Amino acid sequence: GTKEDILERQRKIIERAQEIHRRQQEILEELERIIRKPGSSEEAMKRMLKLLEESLRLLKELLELSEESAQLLYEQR
Amino acid sequence: TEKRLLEEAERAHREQKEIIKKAQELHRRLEEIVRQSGSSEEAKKEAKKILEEIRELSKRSLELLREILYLSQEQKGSLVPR
Repeated sequence: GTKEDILERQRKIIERAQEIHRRQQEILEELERIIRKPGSSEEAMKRMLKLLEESLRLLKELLELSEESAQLLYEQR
Repeated sequence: TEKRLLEEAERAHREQKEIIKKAQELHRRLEEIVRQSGSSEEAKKEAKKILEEIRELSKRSLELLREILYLSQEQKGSLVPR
């Protein structure tokens, strides 16, 4: 049914968004671990800079996911 | 029933959007720190604080996400615990 398709669409977005949260937090902790880890270097900073980009891109996707489902909510309001 | 259930879900998404914005700005600051003065131990202290703030933000948006699940998908269920 079309109602089931909606439910699956909702799950797809929400479940994905939850996985994005996980990925963001994993990177977030990695950033902390690098800082707290002794014997830091220029390459360590490069690692963090790349990680920061990745987590930002995840936040971008996350926002888009929220926007997609937000529009769904409107249409199904 | 009450369409407000999905209007409240909309609000949560709008709150998440603000949370995400803030998180991205905090990551931008972290980039400034690491790129410029990442070798500074005091700068590391600043970065650590920011990272902790981001963690809070990710929890807030995650909790809202679990609320979305209830309000959107299974509003006739009992997904209060999240």
